[PDB]
Amino acid sequence: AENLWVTVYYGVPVWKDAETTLFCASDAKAYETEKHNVWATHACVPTDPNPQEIHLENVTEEFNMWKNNMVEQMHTDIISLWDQSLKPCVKLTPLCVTLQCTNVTNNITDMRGELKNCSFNMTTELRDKKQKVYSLFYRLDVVQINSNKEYRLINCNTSACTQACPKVSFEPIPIHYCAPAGFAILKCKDKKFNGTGPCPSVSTVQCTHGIKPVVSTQLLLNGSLAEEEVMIRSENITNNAKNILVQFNTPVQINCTRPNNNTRKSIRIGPGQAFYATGDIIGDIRQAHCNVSKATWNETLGKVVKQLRKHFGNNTIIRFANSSGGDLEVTTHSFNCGGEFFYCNTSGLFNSTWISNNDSITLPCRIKQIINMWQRIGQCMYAPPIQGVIRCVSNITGLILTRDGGSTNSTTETFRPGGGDMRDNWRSELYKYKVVKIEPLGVAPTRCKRRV
Amino acid sequence: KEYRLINCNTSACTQACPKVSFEPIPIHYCAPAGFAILKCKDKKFNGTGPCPS
Amino acid sequence: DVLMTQTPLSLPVSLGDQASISCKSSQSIVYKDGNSYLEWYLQKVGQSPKLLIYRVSNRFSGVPDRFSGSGSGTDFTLKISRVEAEDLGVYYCFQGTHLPYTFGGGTKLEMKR
Amino acid sequence: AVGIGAVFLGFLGAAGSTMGAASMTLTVQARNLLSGTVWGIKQLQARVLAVERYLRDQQLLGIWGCSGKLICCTNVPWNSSWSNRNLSEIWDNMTWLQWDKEISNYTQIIYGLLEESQNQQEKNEQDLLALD
Amino acid sequence: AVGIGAVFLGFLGAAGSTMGAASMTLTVQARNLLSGTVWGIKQLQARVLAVERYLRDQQLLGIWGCSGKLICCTNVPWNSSWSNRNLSEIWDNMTWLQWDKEISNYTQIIYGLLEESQNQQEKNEQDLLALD
Amino acid sequence: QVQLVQSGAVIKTPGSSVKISCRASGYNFRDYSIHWVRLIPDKGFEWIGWIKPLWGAVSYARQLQGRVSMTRQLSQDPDDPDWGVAYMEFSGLTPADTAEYFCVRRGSCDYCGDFPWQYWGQGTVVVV
Amino acid sequence: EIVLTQSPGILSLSPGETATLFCKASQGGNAMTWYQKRRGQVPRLLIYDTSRRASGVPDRFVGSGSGTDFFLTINKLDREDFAVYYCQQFEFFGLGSELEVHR
Ligand SMILES: *[C@@H]1O[C@H](CO)[C@@H](O[C@@H]2O[C@H](CO)[C@@H](O[C@@H]3O[C@H](CO[C@H]4O[C@H](CO)[C@@H](O)[C@H](O[C@H]5O[C@H](CO)[C@@H](O)[C@H](O)[C@@H]5O[C@H]5O[C@H](CO)[C@@H](O)[C@H](O)[C@@H]5O)[C@@H]4O)[C@@H](O)[C@H](O[C@H]4O[C@H](CO)[C@@H](O)[C@H](O)[C@@H]4O[C@H]4O[C@H](CO)[C@@H](O)[C@H](O)[C@@H]4O)[C@@H]3O)[C@H](O)[C@H]2NC(C)=O)[C@H](O)[C@H]1NC(C)=O
Ligand SMILES: *[C@@H]1O[C@H](CO)[C@@H](O[C@@H]2O[C@H](CO)[C@@H](O[C@@H]3O[C@H](CO[C@H]4O[C@H](CO)[C@@H](O)[C@H](O)[C@@H]4O)[C@@H](O)[C@H](O[C@H]4O[C@H](CO)[C@@H](O)[C@H](O)[C@@H]4O[C@H]4O[C@H](CO)[C@@H](O)[C@H](O)[C@@H]4O)[C@@H]3O)[C@H](O)[C@H]2NC(C)=O)[C@H](O)[C@H]1NC(C)=O
Ligand SMILES: *[C@@H]1O[C@H](CO)[C@@H](O[C@@H]2O[C@H](CO)[C@@H](O[C@@H]3O[C@H](CO[C@H]4O[C@H](CO)[C@@H](O)[C@H](O)[C@@H]4O)[C@@H](O)[C@H](O[C@H]4O[C@H](CO)[C@@H](O)[C@H](O)[C@@H]4O)[C@@H]3O)[C@H](O)[C@H]2NC(C)=O)[C@H](O)[C@H]1NC(C)=O
Ligand SMILES: *[C@@H]1O[C@H](CO)[C@@H](O[C@@H]2O[C@H](CO)[C@@H](O[C@@H]3O[C@H](CO)[C@@H](O)[C@H](O[C@H]4O[C@H](CO)[C@@H](O)[C@H](O)[C@@H]4O)[C@@H]3O)[C@H](O)[C@H]2NC(C)=O)[C@H](O)[C@H]1NC(C)=O
Ligand SMILES: *[C@@H]1O[C@H](CO)[C@@H](O[C@@H]2O[C@H](CO)[C@@H](O[C@@H]3O[C@H](CO)[C@@H](O)[C@H](O)[C@@H]3O)[C@H](O)[C@H]2NC(C)=O)[C@H](O)[C@H]1NC(C)=O
Ligand SMILES: *[C@@H]1O[C@H](CO)[C@@H](O[C@@H]2O[C@H](CO)[C@@H](O[C@@H]3O[C@H](CO)[C@@H](O)[C@H](O)[C@@H]3O)[C@H](O)[C@H]2NC(C)=O)[C@H](O)[C@H]1NC(C)=O
Ligand SMILES: *[C@@H]1O[C@H](CO)[C@@H](O[C@@H]2O[C@H](CO)[C@@H](O[C@@H]3O[C@H](CO)[C@@H](O)[C@H](O)[C@@H]3O)[C@H](O)[C@H]2NC(C)=O)[C@H](O)[C@H]1NC(C)=O
Ligand SMILES: *[C@@H]1O[C@H](CO)[C@@H](O[C@@H]2O[C@H](CO)[C@@H](O[C@@H]3O[C@H](CO)[C@@H](O)[C@H](O)[C@@H]3O)[C@H](O)[C@H]2NC(C)=O)[C@H](O)[C@H]1NC(C)=O
Ligand SMILES: *[C@@H]1O[C@H](CO)[C@@H](O[C@@H]2O[C@H](CO)[C@@H](O[C@@H]3O[C@H](CO)[C@@H](O)[C@H](O)[C@@H]3O)[C@H](O)[C@H]2NC(C)=O)[C@H](O)[C@H]1NC(C)=O
Ligand SMILES: *[C@@H]1O[C@H](CO)[C@@H](O[C@@H]2O[C@H](CO)[C@@H](O)[C@H](O)[C@H]2NC(C)=O)[C@H](O)[C@H]1NC(C)=O
Ligand SMILES: *[C@@H]1O[C@H](CO)[C@@H](O[C@@H]2O[C@H](CO)[C@@H](O)[C@H](O)[C@H]2NC(C)=O)[C@H](O)[C@H]1NC(C)=O
Ligand SMILES: *[C@@H]1O[C@H](CO)[C@@H](O[C@@H]2O[C@H](CO)[C@@H](O)[C@H](O)[C@H]2NC(C)=O)[C@H](O)[C@H]1NC(C)=O
Ligand SMILES: *[C@@H]1O[C@H](CO)[C@@H](O[C@@H]2O[C@H](CO)[C@@H](O)[C@H](O)[C@H]2NC(C)=O)[C@H](O)[C@H]1NC(C)=O
Ligand SMILES: *[C@@H]1O[C@H](CO)[C@@H](O)[C@H](O)[C@H]1NC(C)=O
Ligand SMILES: *[C@@H]1O[C@H](CO)[C@@H](O)[C@H](O)[C@H]1NC(C)=O
Ligand SMILES: *[C@@H]1O[C@H](CO)[C@@H](O)[C@H](O)[C@H]1NC(C)=O
Ligand SMILES: *[C@@H]1O[C@H](CO)[C@@H](O)[C@H](O)[C@H]1NC(C)=O
Repeated sequence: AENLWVTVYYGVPVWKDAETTLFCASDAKAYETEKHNVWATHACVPTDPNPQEIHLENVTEEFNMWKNNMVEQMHTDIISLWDQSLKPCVKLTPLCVTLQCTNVTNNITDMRGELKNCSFNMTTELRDKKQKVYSLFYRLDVVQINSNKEYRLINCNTSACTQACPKVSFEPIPIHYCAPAGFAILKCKDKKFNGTGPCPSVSTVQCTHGIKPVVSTQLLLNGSLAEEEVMIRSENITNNAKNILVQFNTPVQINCTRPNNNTRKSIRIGPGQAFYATGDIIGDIRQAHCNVSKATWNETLGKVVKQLRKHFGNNTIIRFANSSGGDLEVTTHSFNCGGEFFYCNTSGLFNSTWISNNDSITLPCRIKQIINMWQRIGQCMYAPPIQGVIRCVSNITGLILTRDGGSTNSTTETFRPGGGDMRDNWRSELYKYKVVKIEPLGVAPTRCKRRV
Repeated sequence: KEYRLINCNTSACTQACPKVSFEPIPIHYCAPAGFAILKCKDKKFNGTGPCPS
Repeated sequence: DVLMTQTPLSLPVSLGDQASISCKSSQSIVYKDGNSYLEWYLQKVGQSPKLLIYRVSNRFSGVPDRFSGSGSGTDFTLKISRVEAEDLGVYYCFQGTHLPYTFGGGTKLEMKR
Repeated sequence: AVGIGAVFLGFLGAAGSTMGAASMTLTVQARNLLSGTVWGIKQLQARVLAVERYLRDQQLLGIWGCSGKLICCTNVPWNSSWSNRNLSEIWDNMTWLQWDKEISNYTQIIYGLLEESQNQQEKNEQDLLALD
Repeated sequence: AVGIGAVFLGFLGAAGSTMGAASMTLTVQARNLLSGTVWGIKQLQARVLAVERYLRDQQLLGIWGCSGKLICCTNVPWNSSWSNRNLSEIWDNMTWLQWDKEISNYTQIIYGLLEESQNQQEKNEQDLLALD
Repeated sequence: QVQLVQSGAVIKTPGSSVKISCRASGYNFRDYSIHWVRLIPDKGFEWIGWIKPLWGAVSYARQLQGRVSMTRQLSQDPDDPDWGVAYMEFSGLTPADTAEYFCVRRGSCDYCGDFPWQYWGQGTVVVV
Repeated sequence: EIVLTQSPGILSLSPGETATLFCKASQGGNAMTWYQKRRGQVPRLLIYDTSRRASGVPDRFVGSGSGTDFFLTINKLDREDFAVYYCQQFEFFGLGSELEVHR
């Protein structure tokens, strides 16, 4: 029996790394409130109501979230689907017209604009007639083209923009990723998983956990938080161009609002097309803001400073600065709240210093009605105003940082907020996953023959 | 007087090209693979219940 | 890991009142069966721990009907109808789906005076 | 409780267990390999890619001596330079992931030898039944 | 130089060679038969048509006596009016293209005879194992 | 190909401010970072700052903050979506800043990092 | 910070020979980038990630090394290749190795 005869085996558990498309699976509970309310309530399969992970044993798979392909497929799929949820809505070509604007009725102090009362001609249901109509636009949407002044919208120089139908909600619903046939999805479970390298306790799973898609720049919200302690993640920490993601342990709470009691008003641009304009401000003119608890925020910065001293030496001076500059929605804090896009100045959180040994922070917010997210060539959208005072409450899951330094050996390490690419917001929720391909045909020796 | 069309209050409407006829042509339903289509043949078939042929 | 906590931690309850303790699950506990595999444990001191009920609804044979349990996948609790002296002991919540199997903290029902 | 044995009858549970214990639960990876307007095209294309991969593997298994068998036996001997390890350590110690990365260079040679073996077996069977 | 023998192991190279020499390289036509937004629909439809054709041929081969065999043997005899040519000239002279256009009328008769043969073989096998 | 045209040489006074326009053409400008670097004669190289032109997030060296600002200009017409412009305005000039200023772009490879600099500018000579 | 010492400062050779330039770092575990700069022209990338040549670079520029010792070898010198060579890791540059004609 010194001879060994080769035997094949079909259905052997052994995988090799590969990349493929993944189909999304939204939960069927969103189907109970039907009729296109959020996206992918029609363009998405319902889930298995019985998810079943299968904890493996004595197994080591190398994970690397930075060279992952699933985050890139998600960044493509959200853009393509977000464009697919604007084509039935009304294009706002005819509203791009010369505006005659004045100040809103207010005790103007001679130091702020921030609202404009713009009258303009507009077509009617019939093609022949026309109507004078007034609206209220923000100052970040009108530009003085060169008596009362004479303005135009800012998108008119490059591209007309579809407004969003108010039957379509902007709020996230959890998106699962069920793997197709032939492939599988692994999952790290090590609580001290750095981000790159071996995770010595993996678990295969047929469909991923609840991923709610938020859109935010300075500090990501409602993001699955780590369990044992606050963690930081990077690719090369001694590199400057790569962001330094941070995931919290305790969710610090933020409250945001808009005190102006609006009045939504319908204008018929064309037959079958209606335009929604900010009609009147009853109540009082009060600026939008956000509040976090000062004590918990000082404690949470104490935790992240305790964590950052490991990678940099125990005797360094970690200090936090505000953003260096750039466009609007990378310096300020961008998010959506009830279907209306805020931009909140965050210099009031990011100023401190840290040496080796009740109230609440207010921070102002500015609002745009038109938005250009993902920075395409000729697509913006006009987010319509919403009736009444709105507010929304959110847990802060983590924040995105950025180190800087040129030379001259100083002990300080100034950190500033980041943003930039939208993909970093997804790399804080697809870090523990990896897609694999089954190769079920393996071959091995044993003692047997086949009988002729 | 001074009139307008009735659809102008809500929606403009595509007219039908006169190359497109409206008349019916018979539509058959061939079953796909794996399935089959049964057919009652009982002349006294009420609408609900067993058809024994 | 799917560690749990127990609210509250100790209830001295008189002989003949209703006691109710909850365990909250971080992740959902659903198997391919559909029944949420959670067990309720009692341990009289210096012994082996028993089983109070099964999943939420079924009951361990050799246990009286002074125990009931409720839950809807996410957060679970009990209701004890009548209190005895043998009902002294340490209680636990146990999971049966994911590895490693987690436990609750442990509650000690006491006497009132 | 579910039980730890439900891990081994589960999908891909034997991936860390030894080679002598994955052969009992080897059919679950075989069974869960097949079944499981732009989005319709993506999902349709992925599903037909999966069934083309399964059909390619069944055709490559059928031109050997085992068209419908999970376990098989052949008639070609192991060159000792392939893995030079005895029977007890490659069926009680090693895992399949480690075994796949120890013979990864020699696999096309094995497939060619199996094709030659089945070809000569077919012509020998035809020569045996030709005389009757 | 590549070599002229790489013609015969290539795809469809034996198409001009004799019938007695195409059976050795007969598996290449078997292997290259399967694997290989409007454009996505056209390419997807062509690929599923190819796998439906392959699966139809495998089902029509499986209801005979050879489910996973490239070469096969049956139990029905040749009516002499089918081709009336002896063994040496139809395995050393003729090509398969010429053979296909000499029995093109009689093929459905052959397929019906094979179906009857496998049906009676199944009932005879059931009668043989019924007595045990 | 990839081209990085700059502006010509310039003579400035101490206390003034200089603006240098690095025009980039040949690739998608909304993707890859732009870095700025300066050759001081008989002192070596020194990094200045980077800019990501998708939004314009910038970073600067520690010993140059409060002195340098960097902006960008994208291309908005869909007929030429590739070209783009970077702007560096360097203020607080001293006679120590008599140097040669370069704008660079990343390596184009998927294996190379961020700081390996493949494509370079022609060179702006700044004399204070 | 990171200090890069680059030596030899001045290397005097004749064409056809082999040049060796070594860059010492302070921290270890990173890559190293090698630039060529001729006199009065635009600088040029030679080596990125410590062993890979740039596009349009002949194979006679070989680089290796690990940890702190980083080596750049230029076998089979040319008349054109006499220039200044820099080692850049991240944003901390070297100072320069000048390659001079010997006679
Ligand atoms: C991070 O995560 C957090 C957590 O989710 C996010 O906070 C949420 O943000 C949501 C914004 O997208 C926000 O949702 C809005 O809530 C508005 C407030 O009204 C709701 O809440 C009250 C009190 O809580 C509740 O009483 C209402 O209804 C309850 O009862 C009915 C019964 O009929 C239920 O159907 C309903 O689900 C709800 O159930 C409650 O009780 C059951 C028990 O029976 C519990 O199981 C439930 O959990 C719940 O507690 C309200 O639902 C509300 O005004 C908003 O609704 C408007 O907008 C949506 C579009 O988004 C539209 O579909 C609606 O129809 C409605 O529009 C119409 O009305 C407008 C006003 O008249 C009008 O202008 C429009 O034109 C339409 O006519 C919306 O539901 C949610 O409340 C908060 N969560 C909390 C706790 O506050 C946070 O946003 C995340 N962060 C980021 C950055 O996204
Ligand atoms: C954004 O900017 C737009 C303009 O671009 C602005 O719209 C204009 O607002 C003003 C108010 O600030 C409006 O002016 C008032 O209009 C009402 C309504 O007019 C109707 O009634 C008259 C009666 O003759 C009819 O002829 C006409 O056709 C309309 O049907 C008038 O009632 C107002 O008159 C009152 O105010 C005068 C101010 O001097 C008084 O002198 C006068 O006596 C009236 O007072 C009486 O009525 C009051 C209301 O009941 C009552 O409070 C008093 O005690 C008293 O009894 C005035 O003319 C103007 O019409 C609007 N223009 C349009 C086109 O709508 C928006 O308001 C502005 N919005 C913001 C947020 O800035
Ligand atoms: C996230 O966390 C992971 C860990 O899960 C980090 O990955 C590893 O990190 C360690 C240190 O943090 C790195 O280890 C270092 O490797 C050097 C290279 O030697 C190794 O490689 C050679 C072959 O190339 C082997 O022959 C050798 O045996 C080693 O395996 C070592 O030289 C380093 O030694 C250090 O310690 C000694 C004494 O303790 C000192 O004298 C040295 O000077 C030096 O300080 C060290 O062991 C390892 O390379 C990392 N691996 C990978 C794959 O990255 C990630 O870095 C971390 N990432 C983030 C973003 O946080
Ligand atoms: C409507 O808005 C107007 C906005 O101009 C507002 O008028 C201002 O009100 C304030 C407070 O009522 C007046 O008083 C100022 O505030 C304090 C009060 O102690 C002083 O310190 C200020 O002195 C400074 O400013 C003066 C003028 O700029 C300087 O001369 C002086 O040296 C100080 O620098 C000042 O007294 C303020 O004067 C008026 N402004 C004017 C132009 O009258 C008005 O109150 C608002 N009304 C309502 C009903 O909301
Ligand atoms: C980060 O913090 C710094 C200061 O801590 C901010 O710098 C400040 O920027 C504003 C303008 O952006 C300066 O305001 C001044 O406004 C008046 C009136 O318009 C104008 O005349 C001045 O020329 C100037 O623009 C302010 O002086 C300046 N502060 C300092 C100390 O320089 C910076 O804006 C913060 N970053 C972000 C993103 O908010
Ligand atoms: C970032 O945080 C620092 C705290 O470290 C903030 O400094 C604070 O600034 C305010 C005014 O801007 C100071 O209030 C007043 O200052 C005067 C001195 O001009 C003082 O005499 C008064 O008694 C009053 O306190 C405050 O004192 C100061 N904090 C400290 C500890 O001195 C800074 O404003 C923050 N940055 C931003 C953009 O908010
Ligand atoms: C953000 O994260 C925090 C965690 O710090 C969440 O707070 C906790 O959420 C759970 C469930 O969402 C709450 O449990 C509730 O208990 C009551 C008890 O009667 C029960 O009626 C509910 O059905 C639910 O089980 C828990 O109380 C709550 N903790 C606090 C302090 O509020 C929070 O929900 C997350 N989301 C937001 C928008 O804040
Ligand atoms: C499958 O066959 C290939 C082909 O021989 C094997 O690749 C060979 O792997 C060895 C490592 O065991 C290489 O040796 C190494 O060479 C580098 C060259 O600088 C040297 O620095 C190292 O110290 C080491 O000696 C060898 O070069 C390489 N062959 C070729 C042609 O590159 C491969 O290992 C085989 N697979 C298995 C699982 O054995
Ligand atoms: C398969 O069977 C068919 C059916 O018999 C064969 O077709 C027959 O072919 C012969 C030629 O060999 C035809 O004869 C010719 O008829 C025409 C009629 O005008 C005449 O002008 C010619 O001179 C010649 O005699 C015969 O008519 C035809 N049968 C029918 C019904 O049309 C076919 O040849 C068979 N296939 C093979 C490969 O033999
Ligand atoms: C509308 O608001 C603008 C901005 O305050 C006013 O324009 C100038 O405001 C400055 C104060 O910052 C004054 O010093 C100028 O005198 C204002 N210009 C004029 C022509 O008055 C403007 O007055 C406001 N009102 C209107 C009707 O435009
Ligand atoms: C589109 O219109 C905007 C708004 O006027 C232009 O942006 C301004 O351009 C001028 C001169 O180019 C600058 O001085 C302003 O600072 C710009 N303002 C803003 C807010 O960017 C823009 O140049 C126009 N683009 C095209 C292609 O016509
Ligand atoms: C954010 O808003 C919520 C809701 O208004 C606040 O939660 C309440 O806060 C009050 C005190 O302000 C307490 O009396 C209530 O018991 C809280 N209710 C709940 C359900 O938490 C929250 O405090 C606000 N956060 C901040 C930082 O102000
Ligand atoms: C669309 O236009 C039609 C035609 O005028 C409107 O229908 C009339 O509405 C008035 C008042 O609402 C009634 O008195 C008439 O009896 C209606 N006539 C008919 C034939 O229905 C209709 O209200 C308009 N709808 C909208 C949304 O503007
Ligand atoms: C927060 O509290 C710590 C503890 O004393 C202190 O060192 C730190 O300066 C405080 N920071 C702020 C912003 O209050
Ligand atoms: C840094 O300081 C912390 C203090 O908590 C200590 O635990 C750790 O070992 C120190 N590490 C080094 C490298 O000094
Ligand atoms: C041969 O097998 C025995 C166990 O049967 C094992 O102990 C021994 O190490 C093996 N020999 C080699 C050379 O691997
Ligand atoms: C029979 O076969 C022989 C060769 O074995 C051949 O020469 C002969 O022609 C054949 N007979 C007929 C009738 O074809």
